[PDB]
Amino acid sequence: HCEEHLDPLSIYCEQDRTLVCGVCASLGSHRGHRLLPAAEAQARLKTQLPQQKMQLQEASMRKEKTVAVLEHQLVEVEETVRQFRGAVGEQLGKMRMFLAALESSLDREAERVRGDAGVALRRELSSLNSYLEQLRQMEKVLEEVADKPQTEFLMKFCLVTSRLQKILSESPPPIQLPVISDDFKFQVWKHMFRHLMPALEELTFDPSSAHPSLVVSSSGRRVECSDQKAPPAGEDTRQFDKAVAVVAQQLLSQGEHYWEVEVGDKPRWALGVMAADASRRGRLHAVPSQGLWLLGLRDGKILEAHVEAKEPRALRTPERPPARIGLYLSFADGVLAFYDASNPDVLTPIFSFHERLPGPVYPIFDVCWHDKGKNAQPLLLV
Amino acid sequence: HCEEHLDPLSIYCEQDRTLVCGVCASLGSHRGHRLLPAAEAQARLKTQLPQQKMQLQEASMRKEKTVAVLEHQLVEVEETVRQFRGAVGEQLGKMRMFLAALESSLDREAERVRGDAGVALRRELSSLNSYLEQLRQMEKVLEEVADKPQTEFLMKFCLVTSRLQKILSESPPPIQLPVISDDFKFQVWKHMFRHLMPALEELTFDPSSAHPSLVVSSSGRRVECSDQKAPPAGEDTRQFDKAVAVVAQQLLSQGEHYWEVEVGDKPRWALGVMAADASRRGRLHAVPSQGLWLLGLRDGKILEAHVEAKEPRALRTPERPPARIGLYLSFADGVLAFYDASNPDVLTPIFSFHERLPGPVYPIFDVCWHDKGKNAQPLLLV
Ligand SMILES: [Zn+2]
Ligand SMILES: [Zn+2]
Repeated sequence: HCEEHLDPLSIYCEQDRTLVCGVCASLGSHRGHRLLPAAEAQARLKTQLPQQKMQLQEASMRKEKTVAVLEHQLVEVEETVRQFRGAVGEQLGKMRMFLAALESSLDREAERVRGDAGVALRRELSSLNSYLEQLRQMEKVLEEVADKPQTEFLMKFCLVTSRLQKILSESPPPIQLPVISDDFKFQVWKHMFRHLMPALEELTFDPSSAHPSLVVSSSGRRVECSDQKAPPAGEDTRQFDKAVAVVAQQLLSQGEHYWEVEVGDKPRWALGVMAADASRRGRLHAVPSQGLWLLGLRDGKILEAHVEAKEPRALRTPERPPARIGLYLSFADGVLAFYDASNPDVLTPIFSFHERLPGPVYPIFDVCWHDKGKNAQPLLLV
Repeated sequence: HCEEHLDPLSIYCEQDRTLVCGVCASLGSHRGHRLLPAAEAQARLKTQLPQQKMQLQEASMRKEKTVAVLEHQLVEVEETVRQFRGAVGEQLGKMRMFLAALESSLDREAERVRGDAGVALRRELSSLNSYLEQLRQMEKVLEEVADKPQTEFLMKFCLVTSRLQKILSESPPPIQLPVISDDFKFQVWKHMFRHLMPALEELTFDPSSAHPSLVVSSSGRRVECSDQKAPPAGEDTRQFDKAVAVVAQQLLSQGEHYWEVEVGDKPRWALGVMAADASRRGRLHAVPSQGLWLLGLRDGKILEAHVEAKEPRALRTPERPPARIGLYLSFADGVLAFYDASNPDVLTPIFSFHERLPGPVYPIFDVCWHDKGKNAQPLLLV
């Protein structure tokens, strides 16, 4: 084991990790190193077995945990991708099925209209064929009895004249046709925008946080005003004392929601959202610092937005005041957008919000003064 | 034939158009019925046989005309309904296929991102599996060979420790893709609106209708402005001699067309259309009496629409001046609509018209004065 001394190696050296023999351990690479009796070295390196064992166990457990974490990340990426697939598929199939259903319904309606028109015009065709047959019969009777004996002619003259006069009073005078248009692109685009809104969140009013000026009925969907006094309020933060406003029964914190409100003949009103952690009683201002976001319309032509400032902002309204407004709320983007829902098939934008939200929020509605007699117009909520 | 006068009928009675006898017309049923004899009256009132024949022929011809009208109405309504069915179905299947294409493109993008993340995480997983195999091998070798004879045990202890120290050189570092949103549908809607416009009619310019003050080149596809003296013009009705304007070679009168134009750095310019059945030469204004609709930009930030009035309507201008505008022309609805084409994938409406449908129209484009030195800004055309 030595190649130099014609004798093998028999002594190990730990601090140089090298095997040697007596001659090499006498002159050269080793004389007094961490040589071994095997006894001192065995005891000294075996006493520290649990240290290395514990380090190995630490490394093994840590790397197993790392493997599990990475596998969990892989699974979570798979879940995210699959959820993305499903959500995109549903949100595009909504429009796909809407367009397909509309096309199929219109095609079936056109087929039914074609059948009805064919039936009517075939009835008219049968009537006209009968009329032509009667005319030919009368002509042949005339040409056959015009040269009969005098007695038969004098017997039949009046009769034939009366028959002609009677049969000359059964005849239909015949523009009554179905219509088509070229604005299909714009109408389909706008109606698709309309039908892409989420479901109408069925909101009902909440009287526990309302002012006793307005009155609510119709299964919590209708609210109007009266002309009678309300007893005074007490001491409670959740009761509205300054503004004549109300919030809804529902409390939304995640997802997507949308609802249309028809105001009808009421000239002055306002809508918006209010944070649940905000003040309901006491002096209140149109400040989002109090968690209130508002948008109001008065006089039928004066629209105003109360953004966070000491000044409202007006907008142009058409000569005919629209009476139905749709609100869309998204908690993900935190966007509350307004659209003109007075047209049942087309919406026109009005206003929108883009902020961060405390969460959650109540949809708040505020009526203007009762006008003392004439503001009995109802307020609906779909 | 009388039961009272023992005589048959021999006298005609005009007020009753009936043959009677004399006695009843003397003391009875025809006291004053203005009697007639029967032979002369029979022949004289019989003279109108060809009259009845001609009336019967007239009625037959009128009802035959009615039959022809009904048949033509049936066939033409059927053809109109079938053509509308086919056109609407195909032009909505167009949107269906567009939605499918967008969904497939997004699916391919998601698949590519998932594949890249999976490749990275699988490389890391394979590395960690190899590391775990090494750890298990080391642990099992130690716990199985820890009880060998002392010579081999002390020979292998150091080796194993050094192997652990060598393999203790692997520090573990311990993917990014978008998720669904609520404006995802709206963005898809906007891209659908952008890409749903009809095909870009590949129209080229006609140099026979340009003023030689500014320069036109590239086979009638490029036109820009210089600051140079202009040679005098010639004689042509379709060629602008007073104003530095140009029209297109093609002349279209039915259907739907759309095109985007980039204006770049030029601050003042104007575009529009001119009716072909109107006056063509001389200085012309945006008057539908001459079938002219215009739209201009000045000061680089002041956009204006030239509707039919004695004033260029000063539309509201955005904070960012757009440098690419798309124009859509529909002859059916007679609509000239403007859109913001600065976004290469989404267009936003600006204005529209609903007016006279003269037919056909020349697309007219007018550049302002060369300003003699500073109006060297180019004019692009996409
Ligand atoms: Zn030796
Ligand atoms: Zn008689």
